[PDB]
Amino acid sequence: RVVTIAAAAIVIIWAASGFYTIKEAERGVVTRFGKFSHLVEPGLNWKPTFIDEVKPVNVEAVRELAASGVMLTSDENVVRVEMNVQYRVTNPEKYLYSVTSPDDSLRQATDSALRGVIGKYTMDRILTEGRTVIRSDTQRELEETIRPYDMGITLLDVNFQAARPPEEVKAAFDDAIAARENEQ
Amino acid sequence: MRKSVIAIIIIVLVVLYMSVFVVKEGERGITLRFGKVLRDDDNKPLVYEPGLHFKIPFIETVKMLDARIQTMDNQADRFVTKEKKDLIVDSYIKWRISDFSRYYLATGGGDISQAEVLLKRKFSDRLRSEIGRLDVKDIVTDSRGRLTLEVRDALNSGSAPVINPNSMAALGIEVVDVRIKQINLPTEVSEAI
Repeated sequence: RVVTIAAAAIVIIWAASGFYTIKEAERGVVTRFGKFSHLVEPGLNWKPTFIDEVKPVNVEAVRELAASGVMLTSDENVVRVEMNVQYRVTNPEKYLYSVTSPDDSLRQATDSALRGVIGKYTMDRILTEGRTVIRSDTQRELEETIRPYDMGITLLDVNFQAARPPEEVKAAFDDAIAARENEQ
Repeated sequence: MRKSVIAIIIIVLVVLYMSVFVVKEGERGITLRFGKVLRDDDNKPLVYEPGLHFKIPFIETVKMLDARIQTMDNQADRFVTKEKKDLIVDSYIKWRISDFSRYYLATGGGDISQAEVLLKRKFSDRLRSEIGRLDVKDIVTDSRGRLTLEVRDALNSGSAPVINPNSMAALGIEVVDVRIKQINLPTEVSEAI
């Protein structure tokens, strides 16, 4: 009779701990010992304890990514540009086992993409007129840069944020204007 | 039969008081579990209205997210223009929590500060683009909030049912209005005019 009591005690803990629910913004990833098993959807599910483990991946929460730097224009001029890239994730089978640090990897892609686009246009254009084309070009290039990687992050839109000139020229590079004022 | 009866009576009364929890008028509570949350109504997180509810004591935990319209003010900051005429702009934003469940997760810990921080970076950055294409006269004379309204449209609805992640709708936020307190020309710029 003592053996029966021991079996009951271990089985109750197995079922209790086994039950687990995943929040709405997260997507559990059930995985066999070596192999991945299946993606569980929200609600109350059961997983054999000590056999499989779940990894919650935030599929709804937005992830901010600020990309900035002192890029070089095409006329040997300097422009202080800062960018923010809001993106989301997809099925964790790609996001988790395709490339290391996908969130950080996107930041590196953003720098290369942002640098390339700004490099083609001039400082004056990028400040007022280029604002629209820079946003379009930077969005298209960034997507192409992470296509070979196969990561499960999907870019929906990349909205260029600011291209303010360096503080040194913010109140300079206006001698033509100062000459006009002196002329007037 | 007195100690057993009196013992059960006293514990039951305290248990009921702990289980009952009310939701204030300007607040909404989302009951949670140890490390999970309760899911009802066909796999849809449930938010509580301002009424009475019962939660198993010590098993369920409640997080109170305010539903009143929040006011976020931005301090004075310079916004360069098309003619390099920096414009010190003071502005405030009004927003309401739309998706209490999503907002709690993204802005982990249901703190107004984190949402305001995200909004500050987004709004400030968004505002720069509009002012960049406008001239100082159209920015100090603007009385119909064209640039402020456009920023709201972009923040509320981005570009490309799908909810763009760069829109405030992807999060549990809805910017009901955006206004600028003072557009007063700084002294540096005014000197030349």
